[PDB]
Amino acid sequence: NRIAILKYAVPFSEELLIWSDEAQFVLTASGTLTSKSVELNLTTQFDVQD
Amino acid sequence: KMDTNQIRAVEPAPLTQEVSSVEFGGSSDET
Repeated sequence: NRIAILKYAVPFSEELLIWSDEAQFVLTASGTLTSKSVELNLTTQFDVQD
Repeated sequence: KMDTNQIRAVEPAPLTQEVSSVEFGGSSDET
């Protein structure tokens, strides 16, 4: 609901953190990534900057 | 895993092809 551009992404292992100014995301798949099971969740709301 | 679960429930059918053939009778000749 808020058009947030994506600036920083840090891959660990099974999750990819997406960081945009007011909203942060986790990209986790389970098993293979494989598009159908790609998933995203809005975890935190803290502020990052350019 | 909503996308993976639902796509597994799609299950389209293969429907292999099937064809038949023509027939001719012939005639019997008199005189």
